[PDB]
Amino acid sequence: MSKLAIIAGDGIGPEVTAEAVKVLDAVVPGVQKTSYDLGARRFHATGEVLPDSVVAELRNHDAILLGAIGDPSVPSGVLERGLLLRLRFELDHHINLRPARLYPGVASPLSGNPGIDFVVVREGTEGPYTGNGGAIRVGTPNEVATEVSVNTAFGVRRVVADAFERARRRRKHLTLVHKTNVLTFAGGLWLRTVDEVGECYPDVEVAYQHVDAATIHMITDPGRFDVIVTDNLFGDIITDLAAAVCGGIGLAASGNIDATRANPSMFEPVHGSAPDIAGQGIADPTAAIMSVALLLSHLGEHDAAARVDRAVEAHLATRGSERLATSDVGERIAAAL
Amino acid sequence: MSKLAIIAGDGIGPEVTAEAVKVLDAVVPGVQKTSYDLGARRFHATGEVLPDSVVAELRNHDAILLGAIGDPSVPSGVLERGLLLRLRFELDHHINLRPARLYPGVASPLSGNPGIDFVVVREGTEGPYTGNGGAIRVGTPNEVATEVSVNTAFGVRRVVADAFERARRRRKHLTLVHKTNVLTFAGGLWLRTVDEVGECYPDVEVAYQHVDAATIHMITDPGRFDVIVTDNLFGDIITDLAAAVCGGIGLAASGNIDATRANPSMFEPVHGSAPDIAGQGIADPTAAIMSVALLLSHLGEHDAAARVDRAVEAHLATRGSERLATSDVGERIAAAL
Repeated sequence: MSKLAIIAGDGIGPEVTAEAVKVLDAVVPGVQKTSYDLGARRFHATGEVLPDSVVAELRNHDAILLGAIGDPSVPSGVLERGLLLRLRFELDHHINLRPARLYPGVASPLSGNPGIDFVVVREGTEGPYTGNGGAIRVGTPNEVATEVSVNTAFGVRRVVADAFERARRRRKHLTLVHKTNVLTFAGGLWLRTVDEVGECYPDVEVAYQHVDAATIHMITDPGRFDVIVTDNLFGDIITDLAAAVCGGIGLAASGNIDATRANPSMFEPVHGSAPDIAGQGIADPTAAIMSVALLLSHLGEHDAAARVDRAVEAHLATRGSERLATSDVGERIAAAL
Repeated sequence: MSKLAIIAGDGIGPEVTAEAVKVLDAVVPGVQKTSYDLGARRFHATGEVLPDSVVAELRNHDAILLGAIGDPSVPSGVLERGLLLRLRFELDHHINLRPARLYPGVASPLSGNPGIDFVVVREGTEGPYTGNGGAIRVGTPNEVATEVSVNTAFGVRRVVADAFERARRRRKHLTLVHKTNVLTFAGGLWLRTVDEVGECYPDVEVAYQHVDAATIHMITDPGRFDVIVTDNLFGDIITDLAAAVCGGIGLAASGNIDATRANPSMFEPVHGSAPDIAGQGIADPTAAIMSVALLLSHLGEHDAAARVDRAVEAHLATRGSERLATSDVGERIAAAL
């Protein structure tokens, strides 16, 4: 590891992040941690969302651990577009890594406890999630609104390369998910890029599914997936579907990765700030701790990451339906390290 | 009176349509039926996909019943674009109606057989699945590919108006599903339109969900939906998810509706032509028959539609696990009318 920027953020972010940090401290001692109040606290204190110079400080660290951002006290989208999206674009988090594993101790909403262990690699910096478009004649029967998705060989190849790498390290199956029959230009780019990068991974079996079909298979046959690669919009949907079939976004972790390592990558539990339960010591820190494993793995701390993975699995396997405070979960996971 | 165009189409289409037509005639005797030979068959014999002359003939009908279209022997996208999409566009099928009900007797891939009874109303004739965009520098690291989604007040309000009418006739709950935080222009148009049309429906409770959150809810809490309204792209994903949790696409029907009634609306089973089981009398005609119920209800034949619904439900509740031939299901349903 070495230098960690911590953005515990809002709501339940601080309490879960505290546990995640405790776990990180217990598996890799001697980490320099810099804590940032970014999100609602900083926004109320200073009016600042993601000050240019904050991005600059964040670059000084090996990685970022984020809790959650969002509070009903801050005006709509201010933090989401100005903090979270911006960080992702500024730090070139082109890889959104979203593992979906159904652990012993976690109920799936699917019938009959299938083994599920896949990872979604979602393109994170292009497509229509970027804000490109416009409207005319707004608020009239004549309104026309356009949304433009920009896709690039540059963006796509990076994410595809990363997904193949991950497939190679896993069960050597990659599923491209897109909608090539109807998004013919973006889909054509995705397909060809998968094929082309595929030439370097003859050991990786490649499948293609339309996103609607993939959605079905996530529900009926989620064990068919090893690594899924997809674009920003479809990945947004299917990573949430993945989390749901694996017991929910409350047990999902996310990596926002600059594979070039030029910028620090960021890791966070998928869940939001849940302001309604903020600071009650109710929130489950499991996902935030799981995001620490992701962070460790990204940084090459494979044994440390393995330790956290094991400790998480241990906690999920015996928690049963016990009401456990946030610090109790952290204690349980820490004890299994 | 009632004039019906029948596009039995390819593969299993003929067989299931025969049963659908058997059920039609049993409930509404006076139906002028014209058969149309469109799909792989026509394409091979004549080279024609959807001549303008044929569309004109189809316009002379009160509704269109379609089996299934497409075959491995036809080049990719040629029937989907030149027949199916073209029919959708030319006949102004701006509403795609996709009921999702889990029937007694049908296994859901979800745990604990949850109550599921919703309808998705999906915008049909705009958005990105129209073909809009392009690419430059293809096949190089400089490739840039764009996809453009055009959304209009004209198109959106039609779909939204229809959704509200459906929610009023149902459980008076409408969920708009979009992604307004990042598709800001199309999103704002959908939000504002639902709000504005909603003014005429104070009886309808309106909820909004991002598509990612809605897909989580389709699997964890599908009972929360009554009517869903969404755009073409998102509807394409969620209708497939909906079919899956309701026991599969093999049991889903679809309405492609011009709600102004200027053109005939079209009704079909959601399933494809399944050429591998064609003419074998294996194909389950249930969905084709459910599509007839939608057709009839669209045409104002509410009693006849109710009779079909009851007969289909009776069939699904008592079929059990025994392998039924096509005409068997057909007769099982027809007898229960």
